[PDB]
Amino acid sequence: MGHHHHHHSHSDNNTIFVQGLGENVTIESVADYFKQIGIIKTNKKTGQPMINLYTDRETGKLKGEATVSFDDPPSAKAAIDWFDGKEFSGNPIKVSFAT
Repeated sequence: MGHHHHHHSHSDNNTIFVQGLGENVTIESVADYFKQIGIIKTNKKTGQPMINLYTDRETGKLKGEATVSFDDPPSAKAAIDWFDGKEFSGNPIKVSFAT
């Protein structure tokens, strides 16, 4: 690794890493907020949209982070550009790619 990188093109993947959602956050809360941008992936065995909520190790409460798998990478990227710096539930979220 170094200062200059060979893959100069930007890898827009279909899963995003969101921060600062709140201690009160659900899979379907993140899904129903991000749905306005595009279609989010969904596991049918659980019946929930593919979103992994980060829970804290010592406190056992929600950290306010989640990984949101969209069906399309342009939808994943658009959700970042749109929701980065916006309030999820009174909390200003910081949205990035899950990489």
